[PDB]
Amino acid sequence: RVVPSGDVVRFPNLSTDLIKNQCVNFNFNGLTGTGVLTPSSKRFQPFQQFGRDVSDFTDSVRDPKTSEILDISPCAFGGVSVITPGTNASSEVAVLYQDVNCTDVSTAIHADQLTPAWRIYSTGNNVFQTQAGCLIGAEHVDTSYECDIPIGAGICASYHTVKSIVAYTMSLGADSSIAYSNNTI
Amino acid sequence: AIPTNFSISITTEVMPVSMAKTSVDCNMYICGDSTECANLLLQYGSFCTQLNRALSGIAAEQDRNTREVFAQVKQMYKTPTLKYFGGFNFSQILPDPLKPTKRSFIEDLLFNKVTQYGECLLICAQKFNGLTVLPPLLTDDMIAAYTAALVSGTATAGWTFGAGAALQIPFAMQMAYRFNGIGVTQNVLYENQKQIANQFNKAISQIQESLTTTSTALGKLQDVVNQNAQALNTLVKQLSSNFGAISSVLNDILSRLDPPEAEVQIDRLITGRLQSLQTYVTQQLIRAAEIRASANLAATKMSECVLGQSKRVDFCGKGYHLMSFPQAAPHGVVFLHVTYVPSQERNFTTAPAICHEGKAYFPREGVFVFNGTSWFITQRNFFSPQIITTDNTFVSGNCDVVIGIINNTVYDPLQPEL
Amino acid sequence: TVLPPLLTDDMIAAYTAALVSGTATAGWTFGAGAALQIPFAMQMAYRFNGIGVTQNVLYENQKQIANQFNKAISQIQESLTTTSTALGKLQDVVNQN
Amino acid sequence: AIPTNFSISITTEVMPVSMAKTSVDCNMYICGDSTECANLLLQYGSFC
Amino acid sequence: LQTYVTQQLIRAAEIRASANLAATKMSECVLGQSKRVDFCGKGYHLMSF
Ligand SMILES: *[C@@H]1O[C@H](CO)[C@@H](O[C@@H]2O[C@H](CO)[C@@H](O[C@@H]3O[C@H](CO)[C@@H](O)[C@H](O[C@H]4O[C@H](CO)[C@@H](O)[C@H](O)[C@@H]4O)[C@@H]3O)[C@H](O)[C@H]2NC(C)=O)[C@H](O)[C@H]1NC(C)=O
Ligand SMILES: *[C@@H]1O[C@H](CO)[C@@H](O[C@@H]2O[C@H](CO)[C@@H](O[C@@H]3O[C@H](CO)[C@@H](O)[C@H](O[C@H]4O[C@H](CO)[C@@H](O)[C@H](O)[C@@H]4O)[C@@H]3O)[C@H](O)[C@H]2NC(C)=O)[C@H](O)[C@H]1NC(C)=O
Ligand SMILES: *[C@@H]1O[C@H](CO)[C@@H](O[C@@H]2O[C@H](CO)[C@@H](O[C@@H]3O[C@H](CO[C@H]4O[C@H](CO)[C@@H](O)[C@H](O)[C@@H]4O)[C@@H](O)[C@H](O)[C@@H]3O)[C@H](O)[C@H]2NC(C)=O)[C@H](O)[C@H]1NC(C)=O
Ligand SMILES: *[C@@H]1O[C@H](CO)[C@@H](O[C@@H]2O[C@H](CO)[C@@H](O[C@@H]3O[C@H](CO)[C@@H](O)[C@H](O)[C@@H]3O)[C@H](O)[C@H]2NC(C)=O)[C@H](O)[C@H]1NC(C)=O
Ligand SMILES: *[C@@H]1O[C@H](CO)[C@@H](O[C@@H]2O[C@H](CO)[C@@H](O[C@@H]3O[C@H](CO)[C@@H](O)[C@H](O)[C@@H]3O)[C@H](O)[C@H]2NC(C)=O)[C@H](O)[C@H]1NC(C)=O
Ligand SMILES: *[C@@H]1O[C@H](CO)[C@@H](O[C@@H]2O[C@H](CO)[C@@H](O[C@@H]3O[C@H](CO)[C@@H](O)[C@H](O)[C@@H]3O)[C@H](O)[C@H]2NC(C)=O)[C@H](O)[C@H]1NC(C)=O
Ligand SMILES: *[C@@H]1O[C@H](CO)[C@@H](O[C@@H]2O[C@H](CO)[C@@H](O[C@@H]3O[C@H](CO)[C@@H](O)[C@H](O)[C@@H]3O)[C@H](O)[C@H]2NC(C)=O)[C@H](O)[C@H]1NC(C)=O
Ligand SMILES: *[C@@H]1O[C@H](CO)[C@@H](O[C@@H]2O[C@H](CO)[C@@H](O)[C@H](O)[C@H]2NC(C)=O)[C@H](O)[C@H]1NC(C)=O
Ligand SMILES: *[C@@H]1O[C@H](CO)[C@@H](O)[C@H](O)[C@H]1NC(C)=O
Ligand SMILES: *[C@@H]1O[C@H](CO)[C@@H](O)[C@H](O)[C@H]1NC(C)=O
Repeated sequence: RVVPSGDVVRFPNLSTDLIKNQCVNFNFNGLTGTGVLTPSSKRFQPFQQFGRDVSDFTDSVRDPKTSEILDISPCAFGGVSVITPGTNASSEVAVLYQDVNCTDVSTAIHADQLTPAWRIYSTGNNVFQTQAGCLIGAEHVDTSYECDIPIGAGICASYHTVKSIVAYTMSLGADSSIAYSNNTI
Repeated sequence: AIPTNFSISITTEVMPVSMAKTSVDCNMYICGDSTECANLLLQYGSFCTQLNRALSGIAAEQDRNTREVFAQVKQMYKTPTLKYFGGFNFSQILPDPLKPTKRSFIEDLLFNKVTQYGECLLICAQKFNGLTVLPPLLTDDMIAAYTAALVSGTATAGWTFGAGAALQIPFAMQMAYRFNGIGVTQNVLYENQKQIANQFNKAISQIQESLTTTSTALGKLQDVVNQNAQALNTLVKQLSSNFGAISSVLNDILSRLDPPEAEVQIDRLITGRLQSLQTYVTQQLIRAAEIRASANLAATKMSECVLGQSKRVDFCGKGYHLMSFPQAAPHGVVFLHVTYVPSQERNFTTAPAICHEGKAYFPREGVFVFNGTSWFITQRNFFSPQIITTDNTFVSGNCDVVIGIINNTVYDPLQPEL
Repeated sequence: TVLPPLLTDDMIAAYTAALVSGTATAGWTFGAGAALQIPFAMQMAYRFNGIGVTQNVLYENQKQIANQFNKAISQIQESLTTTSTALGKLQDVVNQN
Repeated sequence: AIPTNFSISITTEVMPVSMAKTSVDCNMYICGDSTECANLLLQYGSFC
Repeated sequence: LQTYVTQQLIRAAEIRASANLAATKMSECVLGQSKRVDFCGKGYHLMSF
């Protein structure tokens, strides 16, 4: 998850300013929680004050202070999978940050608001964005092979000699071709 | 009763192969930005470990299912240029290189007739309840690539196409063996070639115009998406269950009343959701067992109907099986059972036995009927009267043993040598 | 409570009696398509060269076969007459629920 | 070895098909003519 | 009641696999001469009922 750094408390005419695009611990008027703030475009009415999901979750807000439409989002979360070529092969790993924006993970890692973190860890300048999520610790070659370690969306990970951990698009097989005729057999 | 003529039908079959994989976070489901939720969670074991790996384990076996269906060939055969072989017009079945979408026109129907939770689309987004759908491994064009490769290689070899490395054979000759497989002489194909090709290419368009307008033949697929969305909606509905506590709002109980009061109230609430999450897991788990059992049937049909002629009746659809064809679809496949169906029956009078000079002459194969003038031999699949010689009829034992013997003669080619 | 099924046993017997009656007339296109008509012995003879026996063995030994046919049926009939000892599977499903 | 005579067996097989379908009412099971049973299950969704 | 329904549900799906075998044994075993071994009973199958 991502540590909520920031607090926005507002009331109509104590009050604080408007943080956007940061996981903050907001407190609107009778509206609490954490999340990331951003402006909205939802067509309110003069008596609307805050919207909801079709589930039991408020998703948008109207400012008590300045009467502006903002939609709220949950902060950031997801799971972590660990990639390894085997302790017998090597000793370096790579991680997948499952279903999360690589624009934001790169932001939060330099500010170091990621839980859990580690002692000895760095980026390595190999941030690739998969459809399955954020890959850190592998270089993107453009060749094709069989799928050793699948991650998703046809992308598989492997450990070739270049030796390092590589990510690529799968080889479906050899593109054979054979003729057709009406005499040949 | 013997049929004289026939028809050729293309019977359809839709079988689902794969369930949409899910995952659920604990803390973004049961806690909701509550530190004391996690502080109370530590007295409930590391349940999130097996709750993750159960759904991940069945997520992995979904991709086990798909490659158990498709990943069988070793050579990606290229789409041939000509799409019209011996009067048989396959052009709407292969994907179009002229308008590259890597789908057939038939498949483009299927990606339309089938037409909350976290999901990524290329922008990812996640909702509040810590649950999402992981995307499948094999993307659809990749699946459509295996789809196009097998049907292409189907029309060129067949058996060595199923026995590993394929071969080349003329497509009409491979048709005639399938007639020879069900006991039809190969001339019958050769002497009815335009009529069959008419009956083939009309029946595709008759099928093509059938499923185009209306629907619910595909109902075996959309229910799958309809059932588990209800299962997802079931879990989301359960958030308003108060379980005998104050309310389903943790923050009120955090704000109104004392923590020694609250930590039996939210404790009553946490055990409500945690028990509720187990029920979702178990029904999700047992359902994955059923579709995987259905997938093993589908993978069996892929190798026993497409890569070879079968013989078991009412398998591969009704009628005498001739040739099968796969079609890709979301979470499933569609088979095309090109089958043989005879027609035009008549009445004829039998002859089990033939009395000629006190001996019993029984046919090597076929039976004997009186057409009205004399006696003839034919096969059971098709009315082809032929001449009665020793070439198709052995002798064993004398006459006057069995029931129903006929006084008639046997032609022998020894006679005109005199 | 128990809901009643959609079909009665008599309706199930209606399919059962029809197919058994329809077994003795066509056989293969009986289910593959439209029905046909064949004498029963000729239909029996296809089973022999189906498994690799010439049709004389039927046509010679027809009395012995038919007497092996009907008499073993009555032996099956008296097998499921005295004591059950066989239909425990249908007793199991009633015992389960 | 080549057989000469034969025998025509009649082998049976018995397969189950249909489990007896059931149904059940909640208030005739959990409540039993009570009111506050039905009046307090409102915090439990629609389980029935 | 909840654990009844799930435990009712498993044996529901259990016999449905058994009914599929019956659906196989209704068509393939009766409507035509099968050739596969020890299916349709023991011995060389001729006729089913
Ligand atoms: C093999 O079968 C395929 C069909 O699977 C067949 O290809 C078809 O050819 C016809 C014409 O030869 C195509 O019909 C036209 O398609 C275009 C675009 O799809 C339409 O715009 C056309 O509409 C015009 O013409 C209509 C008829 O007069 C008018 O009513 C209309 O207003 C337009 O002016 C017309 O529908 C058809 O699309 C293709 N189908 C495919 C899938 O490509 C092919 O000819 C067959 N070949 C052999 C060798 O058997
Ligand atoms: C392969 O085995 C079959 C077994 O079915 C066999 O067919 C049998 O052939 C014998 C030849 O003797 C038949 O036996 C006699 O048949 C007459 C016909 O009516 C009966 O009346 C006789 O009954 C007398 O003997 C019985 C036994 O002692 C007494 O109980 C009775 O009161 C009579 O005294 C006698 O059984 C026999 O009937 C057939 N079987 C059938 C079912 O018809 C066949 O011959 C064998 N093949 C070879 C090559 O040996
Ligand atoms: C049952 O089988 C019978 C098999 O013989 C059928 O009889 C045959 O029916 C066909 C109909 O297609 C006739 O075939 C035609 O015959 C004419 C005339 O042939 C005569 O002329 C030539 C030339 O002068 C001469 O050389 C011949 O010897 C004939 O005398 C042909 O010109 C046509 O091309 C065509 O082949 C047969 O002639 C006829 N055979 C006999 C012996 O009658 C019968 O119709 C069948 N019945 C049913 C109900 O199916
Ligand atoms: C609640 O009260 C606050 C003030 O305490 C209001 O904020 C005020 O909003 C107006 C319009 O958004 C601002 O007016 C603008 O001022 C600039 C410079 O003075 C002028 O050039 C513009 O033409 C415009 O009129 C005003 O500055 C701002 N005041 C402060 C202190 O920020 C707020 O609008 C009130 N809430 C509602 C719903 O009205
Ligand atoms: C992660 O979040 C960032 C937002 O911080 C997303 O970046 C946004 O990406 C979209 C396209 O994917 C950009 O939209 C484009 O904008 C230009 C001009 O602004 C317009 O001409 C294009 O037609 C298109 O609409 C957007 O500018 C960009 N915003 C920022 C701040 O970078 C990103 O897509 C998210 N990634 C995932 C995987 O969710
Ligand atoms: C076996 O059955 C097939 C299927 O019915 C028969 O082929 C069809 O025969 C009919 C007449 O017997 C043909 O209809 C005619 O079509 C032409 C052209 O459209 C039209 O001008 C006529 O007025 C009439 O409607 C039909 O075209 C034909 N179909 C094909 C694909 O050839 C066949 O004759 C039967 N053969 C035997 C030996 O029983
Ligand atoms: C089919 O053809 C066979 C042979 O051409 C016919 O069988 C013959 O039936 C006659 C009865 O009229 C038998 O004749 C008898 O022969 C003995 C010999 O001494 C004589 O003493 C009797 O007074 C009587 O004439 C003849 O033996 C018999 N031949 C054979 C080879 O079995 C048969 O009848 C024909 N089928 C039909 C339905 O007519
Ligand atoms: C049999 O003939 C086929 C075509 O008639 C041959 O296939 C071609 O083989 C050559 C090399 O031998 C390749 O360069 C071509 O690309 C092949 N054709 C296609 C369409 O791919 C095949 O090799 C021949 N085999 C033998 C044993 O003679
Ligand atoms: C590791 O792999 C090497 C070959 O690369 C092999 O010889 C060795 O037995 C393996 N050892 C272990 C512990 O897996
Ligand atoms: C065959 O004969 C039956 C009566 O035995 C009759 O009902 C039927 O219509 C006949 N069919 C043909 C095609 O001759």
